[PDB]
Amino acid sequence: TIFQFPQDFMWGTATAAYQIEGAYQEDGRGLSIWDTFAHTPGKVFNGDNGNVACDSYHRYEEDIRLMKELGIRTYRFSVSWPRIFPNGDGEVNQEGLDYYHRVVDLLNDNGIEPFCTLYHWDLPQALQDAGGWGNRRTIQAFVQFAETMFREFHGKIQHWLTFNEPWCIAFLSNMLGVHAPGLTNLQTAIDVGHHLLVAHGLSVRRFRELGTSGQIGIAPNVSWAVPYSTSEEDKAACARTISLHSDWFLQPIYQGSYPQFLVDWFAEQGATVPIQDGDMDIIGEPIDMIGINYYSMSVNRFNPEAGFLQSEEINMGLPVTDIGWPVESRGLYEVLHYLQKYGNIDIYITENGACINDEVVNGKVQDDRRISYMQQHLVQVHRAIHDGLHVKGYMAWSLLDNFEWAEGYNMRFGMIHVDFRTQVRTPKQSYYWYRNVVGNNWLETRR
Amino acid sequence: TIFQFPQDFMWGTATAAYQIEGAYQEDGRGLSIWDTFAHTPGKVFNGDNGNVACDSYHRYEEDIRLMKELGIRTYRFSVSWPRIFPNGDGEVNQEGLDYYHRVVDLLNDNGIEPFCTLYHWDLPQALQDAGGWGNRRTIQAFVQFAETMFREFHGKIQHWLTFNEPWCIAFLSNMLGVHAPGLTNLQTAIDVGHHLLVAHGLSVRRFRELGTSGQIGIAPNVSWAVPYSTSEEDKAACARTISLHSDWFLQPIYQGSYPQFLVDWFAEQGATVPIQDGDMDIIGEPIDMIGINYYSMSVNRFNPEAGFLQSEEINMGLPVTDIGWPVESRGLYEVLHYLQKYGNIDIYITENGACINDEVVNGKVQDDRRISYMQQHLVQVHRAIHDGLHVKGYMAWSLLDNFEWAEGYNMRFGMIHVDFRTQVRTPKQSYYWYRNVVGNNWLETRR
Amino acid sequence: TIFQFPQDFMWGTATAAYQIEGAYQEDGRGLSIWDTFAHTPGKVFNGDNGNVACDSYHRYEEDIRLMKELGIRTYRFSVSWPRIFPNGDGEVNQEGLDYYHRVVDLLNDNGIEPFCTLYHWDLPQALQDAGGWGNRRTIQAFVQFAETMFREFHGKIQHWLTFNEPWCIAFLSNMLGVHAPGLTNLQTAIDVGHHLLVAHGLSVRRFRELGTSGQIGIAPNVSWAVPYSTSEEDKAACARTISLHSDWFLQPIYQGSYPQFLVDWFAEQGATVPIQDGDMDIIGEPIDMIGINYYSMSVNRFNPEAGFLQSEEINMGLPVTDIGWPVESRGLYEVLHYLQKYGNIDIYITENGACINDEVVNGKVQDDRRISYMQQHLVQVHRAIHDGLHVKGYMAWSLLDNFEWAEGYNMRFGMIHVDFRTQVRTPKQSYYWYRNVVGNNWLETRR
Amino acid sequence: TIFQFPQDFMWGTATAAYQIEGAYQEDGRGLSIWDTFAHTPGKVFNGDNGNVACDSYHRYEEDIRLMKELGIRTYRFSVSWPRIFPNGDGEVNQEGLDYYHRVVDLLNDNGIEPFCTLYHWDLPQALQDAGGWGNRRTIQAFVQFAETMFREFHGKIQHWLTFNEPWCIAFLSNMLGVHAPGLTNLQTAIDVGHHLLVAHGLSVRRFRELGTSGQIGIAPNVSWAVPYSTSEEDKAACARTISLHSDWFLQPIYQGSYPQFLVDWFAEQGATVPIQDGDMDIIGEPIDMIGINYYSMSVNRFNPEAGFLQSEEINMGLPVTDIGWPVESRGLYEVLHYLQKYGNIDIYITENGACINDEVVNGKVQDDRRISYMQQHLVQVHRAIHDGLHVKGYMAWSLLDNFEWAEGYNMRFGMIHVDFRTQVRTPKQSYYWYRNVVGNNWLETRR
Ligand SMILES: O=[N+]([O-])c1ccc(O[C@@H]2O[C@H](CO)[C@@H](O)[C@H](O)[C@H]2F)c([N+](=O)[O-])c1
Ligand SMILES: O=[N+]([O-])c1ccc(O[C@@H]2O[C@H](CO)[C@@H](O)[C@H](O)[C@H]2F)c([N+](=O)[O-])c1
Ligand SMILES: O=[N+]([O-])c1ccc(O[C@@H]2O[C@H](CO)[C@@H](O)[C@H](O)[C@H]2F)c([N+](=O)[O-])c1
Ligand SMILES: O=[N+]([O-])c1ccc(O[C@@H]2O[C@H](CO)[C@@H](O)[C@H](O)[C@H]2F)c([N+](=O)[O-])c1
Ligand SMILES: *[C@H]1O[C@H](CO)[C@@H](O)[C@H](O)[C@H]1F
Ligand SMILES: *[C@H]1O[C@H](CO)[C@@H](O)[C@H](O)[C@H]1F
Ligand SMILES: *[C@H]1O[C@H](CO)[C@@H](O)[C@H](O)[C@H]1F
Ligand SMILES: *[C@H]1O[C@H](CO)[C@@H](O)[C@H](O)[C@H]1F
Repeated sequence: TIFQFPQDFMWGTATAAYQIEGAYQEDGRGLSIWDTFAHTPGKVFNGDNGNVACDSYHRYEEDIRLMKELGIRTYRFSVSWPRIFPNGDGEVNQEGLDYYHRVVDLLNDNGIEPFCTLYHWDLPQALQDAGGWGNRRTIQAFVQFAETMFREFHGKIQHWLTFNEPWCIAFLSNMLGVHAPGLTNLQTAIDVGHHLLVAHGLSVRRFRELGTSGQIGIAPNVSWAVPYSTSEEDKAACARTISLHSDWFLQPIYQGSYPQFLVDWFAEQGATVPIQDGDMDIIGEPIDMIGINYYSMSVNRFNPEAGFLQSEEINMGLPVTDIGWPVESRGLYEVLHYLQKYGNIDIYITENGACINDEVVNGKVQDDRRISYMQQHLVQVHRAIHDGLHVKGYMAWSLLDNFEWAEGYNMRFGMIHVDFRTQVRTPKQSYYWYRNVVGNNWLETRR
Repeated sequence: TIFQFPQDFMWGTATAAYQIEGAYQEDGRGLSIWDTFAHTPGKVFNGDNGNVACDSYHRYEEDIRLMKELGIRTYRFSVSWPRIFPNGDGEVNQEGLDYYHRVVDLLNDNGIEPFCTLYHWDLPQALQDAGGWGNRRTIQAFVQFAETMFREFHGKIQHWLTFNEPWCIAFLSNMLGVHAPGLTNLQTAIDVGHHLLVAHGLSVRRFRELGTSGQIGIAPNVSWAVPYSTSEEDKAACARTISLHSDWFLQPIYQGSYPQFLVDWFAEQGATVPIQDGDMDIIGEPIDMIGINYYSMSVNRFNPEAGFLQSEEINMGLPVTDIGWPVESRGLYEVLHYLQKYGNIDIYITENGACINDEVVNGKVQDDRRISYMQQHLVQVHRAIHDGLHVKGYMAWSLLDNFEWAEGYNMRFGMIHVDFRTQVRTPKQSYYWYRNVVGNNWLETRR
Repeated sequence: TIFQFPQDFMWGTATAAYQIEGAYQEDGRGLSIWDTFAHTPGKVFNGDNGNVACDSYHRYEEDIRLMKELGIRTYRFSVSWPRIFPNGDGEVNQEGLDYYHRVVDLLNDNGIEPFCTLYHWDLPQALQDAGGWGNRRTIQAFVQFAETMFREFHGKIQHWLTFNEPWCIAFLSNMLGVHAPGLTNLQTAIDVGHHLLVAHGLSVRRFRELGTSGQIGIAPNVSWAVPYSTSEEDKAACARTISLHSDWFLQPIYQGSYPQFLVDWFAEQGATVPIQDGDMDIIGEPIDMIGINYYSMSVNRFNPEAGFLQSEEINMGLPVTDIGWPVESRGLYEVLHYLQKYGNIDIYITENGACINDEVVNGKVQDDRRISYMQQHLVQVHRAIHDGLHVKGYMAWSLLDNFEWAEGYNMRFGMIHVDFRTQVRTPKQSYYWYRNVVGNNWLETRR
Repeated sequence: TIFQFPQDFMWGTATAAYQIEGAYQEDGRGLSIWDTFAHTPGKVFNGDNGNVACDSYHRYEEDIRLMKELGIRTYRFSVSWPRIFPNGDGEVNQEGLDYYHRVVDLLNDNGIEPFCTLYHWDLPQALQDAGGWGNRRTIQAFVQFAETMFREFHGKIQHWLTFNEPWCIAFLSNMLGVHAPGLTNLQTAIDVGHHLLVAHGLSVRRFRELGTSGQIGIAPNVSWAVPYSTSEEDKAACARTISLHSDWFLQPIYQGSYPQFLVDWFAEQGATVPIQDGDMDIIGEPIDMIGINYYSMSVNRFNPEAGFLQSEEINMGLPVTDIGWPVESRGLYEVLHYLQKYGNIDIYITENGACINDEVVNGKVQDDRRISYMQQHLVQVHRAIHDGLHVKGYMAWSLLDNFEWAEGYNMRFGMIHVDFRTQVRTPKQSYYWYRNVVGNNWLETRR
């Protein structure tokens, strides 16, 4: 079947600062909560860390030349907060800003639109020492960081994202303790979540006041769960799983309130959102679009012992990627329609890809399973567009294999293989497949 | 996850006469429309035919010993009509009956409940020469065939199925011309479909009048399609695809009428159901259960040029089995719930399996993909049962690799590999996996 | 180096009833706590169970012919209690006794001395329903079981073992809940341990009173731990680890009391040994020898959170077998000397071997790692003998690959490979290596 | 398990001049006893010699860049005596000194602390012609060589070692005749041993008098043997084996006398230490630390025919490296504690590694066995430190595969593979494993 995409559909790739840059102590860069987390025994597989990574701090010219020959139109990357404000102290580090100027100018020189993610989990450790995100003072610090970026890169960046995956920053990091700072306290996670939102709203307001060019939004990772049974409890368990990922952040932004159920659910566990007068009005600041990050879908059932959401995921026996996630692309189509509850808003698939660990053999990386995964999901994207939904673009998660957080370098997601012993780049077969798709602007599934 | 099945869940395997028996001219067996079809150049891949097949006419003792060590509780097989009535002439062939007596006695001797399919596509050619199924006289002939079986095997067979997949017998065979007798005429397909139903109702009535022991039903192959778009036309295209497979045969049986839409749809193409007074009352004869045959699910859209149903199947990019069918087990769960429109009737999964062509290597057949397929579908079965649906059993399509109709022996579906050069049987890894599942009565999915 | 063994050193192999026999419902056999445990979802890997196993209930003639060509002088096997007393009810099952008569007569016919283990974990479920081992009534039942065996096989069996690994029966099964009946209660484990001892003493007394021919003892699995540091706490942690395995059962038998430390240790956790007047005198019944079961050694340190013994095992980085146990043969030499605290008693290495999962390739099983493991341990045995210690024999754990309890059939320990799909036996290379060693009565290590 | 090392633990790598340098006749270098020994038929496997070797005389910049990216903090190398004093004649060769200036400056430029071994077996042949080490005149010559180095590299080298493995220089070379000069005379070996000690003491005294910066010590290869039996004779055999390697050199240095037993032992064979007035006082010169070289451990027994020490090593069947040495890391922990008899002195593991001959395949050297070996020994190092012992650093024996003395290039010990046909360097997998360990400063053992 032939799937033809819109004339101005935006094709791209994505990365994150700490996962590819390296040079963690270079040019005055301060430490982030992830440097600390990764340097702690038992937090990251094999003791891997973001020192060096893909050394993209030095090899960005090569990476850009590679994405250029891919035919891509945009590149999503994030800004290392501690490279700009080593202590989130207000004392700017020009060397840090200069790095992004080099990357951005080279991007614009190659006709590639920068898609800037301001916050991709690397909160300066100095700020964490005072409570990081748990402390409202951090809100003011982010706004200064954001404003600095808006003033410095005005006209050079037309697409901005305040936060990448609030659910991970708040709950995965402060409730489940899997990501930095690795805490396990419901109240703290809720505090972090609320403060991210306020910080987001204020940043958007400054963006507007400053007259910065471009559009600005936020990029939540979206979840999707379907009930194992037709029971009301299973249905409720799925509602919680889905809502905590998107609705808990999007309802405040689009409708001015936290999902009541869940608020009640958390109250039962003794937790309450630290809402202060004016907060909700701030969070309700209008945004131009949102980024959606999708990887998988699940079948859940109510289970009193299954985590703080009492929602158990059933292993349905579907094949999984090398990181253990089942592939079921329909979830992307289902959640895109679900999200229409906020209106037919502009949506970019900022994140989508698969962990496939195939290595270089005979000079190539035969990652057929990655091609298969991307094909299936791009079909759902076309399907959504065909339903009249405003899905504006797609960004393959990761141009390069990189530091996959707590998994270390063991889990590869790139379309370009990186041998971390030499830093040599080897485009995978998925890279050439993707180059053809973006170049033609249409896709074909064949037996 | 652990999936525990009901105490009396019935585990089994299935085959069909023409696909495994062989000895096509032995002991007075007459020719069937499939012998004719297969002996015709261009009808079956490579010119393969049912002569010999798995030679189960002679090797049934071995097959039964193999299903016995599998721990199975029932065996679904079909009766070769032309072995009983070489010409559907009324002149019984005792040698034919004796074969099934040997098979059935051996089954009962091994504590394996026979699950008898009366009609599995092998209509005697003599009857086809007069119009086969298109001629109402064939209705009377089937009833005699059926009655003969009820009288001869009373008490030895407690589970009976009149027809296996009416949609294939009628439409696939008489409209699409893919299966014997290979015709391409809408009206003839509709005539065949209607006559099968009348023949089914009369057989059930005789079953009741004779006081034959056991339960009796019919086994349609069920289809499931989901709309590509949210459009009303795509929705209608899916309704036609789904209904023609099940509803067109089940609504008459359970509710006394053909689905009105479709009737109108066919009328537009100039075709009408040849309904005679009393027909619908006959077809409405009460049945004890139904067999459901499921293999795949599809995503469709309306397309004026896509066949007589104008329903186009979209290639979503999902991986497929070796015969080309996508695996998406949710379809089984969806259609089981769909079927509740007829009430919470007793349902047996009479057919489910996958074409996986792995051969014997190092003494074994590592058919992991078949195990994966079966695991996924058994989960949906447990899921349906958990929803309170009366799914009573499951029969893995084919104990043995066999004659896969128009595909010939090229497409293997067995849990037991058969080398057609020697007739040697080699249990596949799926066989040992299945033996463990049925033996334990529960299933476990693991990463 | 050449290691020459004593003229009358006894070479053998070992198995256990539930792990090899199969025919779990045949000839009136009752259910054991292990049938129940294995038939419970989540208790044994893959849902494996002892139904069938190595089908040694039917294939013992072949197994014996194979051990015969091995040149072995004894065969250690266990008696299925529920085959003799289906309900531990007192109602003897002659068919059960007849099975062991066939095995024993064939052994004696082949010049192979039976080495009978009375209790190898298969307590009749009927007895467990009343408290099994936790109920003193079980003590009386075992004595009847034991007495029945002494009377029935007098003169045919000259070597008897009451219990195999009391530590597993009590603590692993009732405190850690890893083995049947899978309980997690300190007090219950201590009760079981004490009752096994009383049952052991009474059985030995009856053995003496009846004048049964042969020698009788008990076979504990011995542990060995060395301190990570020179600290007194690490030293204490190792003392607990070592003593609970052997001393907690041997001190009562040889010296008339439970190790005081440990008694105090358990008292701190609120547990006390249910000692009744006369118990200790009973347990102190004189025995002829003991069987020692050894597999591995460990380096431990004190850790308040490391189990009920607060003894943490350090992963020193040594290579491990396929079941995960490090190989360090010196432990056998160290514990044999440690055990001299009870005098220079007759000791048989009733258990020693390694989990090596090599399969049949090119008609053979190249299990070099098993040969390496056995060579290393036989050297320590020679070493102990050379020190004047009375180590009388050695029995390779398992003639055959079998049901490895909670690991199922996944973990192979045999010197003879068993394909569970066919029950075909294939002697591994270790088998031929062992045949040469036992035949020559000496061993040689070479570079 | 996680093993975290001290904040200032010193990680490094080690090599030796004659084993890596090459350019044996370049820039006025004189011949050493090893050039002579290697150029003699039958002395070194395949007639291999140190001409060329790793050509590190020319390729040191590359080697240093490679150790730099390893994250190492020190580099142990030795000085070719004949490059400095071609004839040990007193006539300095500035070109020789300039080479080490280039190496040392590059090391300091890269933040790598030089760890200088003055004597690593390459005695100038001119000196051997007069008796080499057997002639006291050689003592004066070494002191001049040493002094020259102290004066020339003052402030550039803060870590010095006078002699590397006195046992090899004396006994292996002059009694067993395995290493240059290849003599077999007990008295001569004892003379060499004593003269090395005097030369060592005088060098240390000059070091002190000159005010040279840094610390100075000696690096003996330590042996460890455990008795096969509990007999007093086996115990004595092990004492001799252990003491001749370390105590015979360390007791004189730390306590002012040769181990009395052994002195008596050698007297029985007619040999006496040529001690002159003042010698012992000289040898007793205080040192700052010692280097310990460890590779293996053994189990020995007394045997009148087993060499001049009548100590036979038993082949216990443990797996060995490719050069034939068993791996048993506990020996390192045992000897470190044994050495405390001299007080809790500063100890550096100057040598530790394994001969693993894996070659380059698919662009890499999968030397997993080397990683396994290093992991096991680093654990014992952490273990010793945890016991309060002052183990200050660890140096992996050999950055590069090199000339392994009498074994030639056949036995590879490097973490970096060197193809001697091209001199191409290929970092082995152990290199990347080590880079991660040193970088993190902690180690983790995993199943
Ligand atoms: O420059 N300033 O003086 C300044 C002060 C507070 C600012 O912001 C304020 O910060 C507080 C924490 O310190 C939060 O509690 C308030 O919600 C936030 F509006 C900002 N800003 O966000 O642009 C700027
Ligand atoms: O034995 N008989 O005389 C006899 C006759 C017609 C019989 O059946 C009749 O057959 C006709 C075709 O010949 C159909 O049109 C009728 O619908 C059917 F009732 C049956 N029967 O089905 O049991 C038996
Ligand atoms: O045959 N009998 O009447 C009989 C009774 C109690 C017997 O044994 C007794 O059993 C009690 C539990 O019922 C335990 O509490 C006693 O410790 C035990 F001596 C025995 N015996 O062990 O030989 C035999
Ligand atoms: O420069 N010198 O005249 C000189 C002389 C003898 C020296 O050293 C002397 O050498 C003798 C052999 O020739 C040895 O027997 C003595 O033990 C040693 F002290 C030294 N020195 O070691 O520094 C220097
Ligand atoms: C989107 O998910 C991927 C996969 O876990 C992460 O690597 C990114 O950081 C996240 F934003
Ligand atoms: C069920 O479907 C299978 C696969 O096409 C066929 O072989 C059977 O005959 C049918 F009843
Ligand atoms: C000795 O240990 C082995 C290995 O776990 C078990 O299979 C035996 O039953 C036990 F007695
Ligand atoms: C330490 O031992 C290694 C291995 O034999 C040698 O290559 C070194 O020269 C020695 F110092």
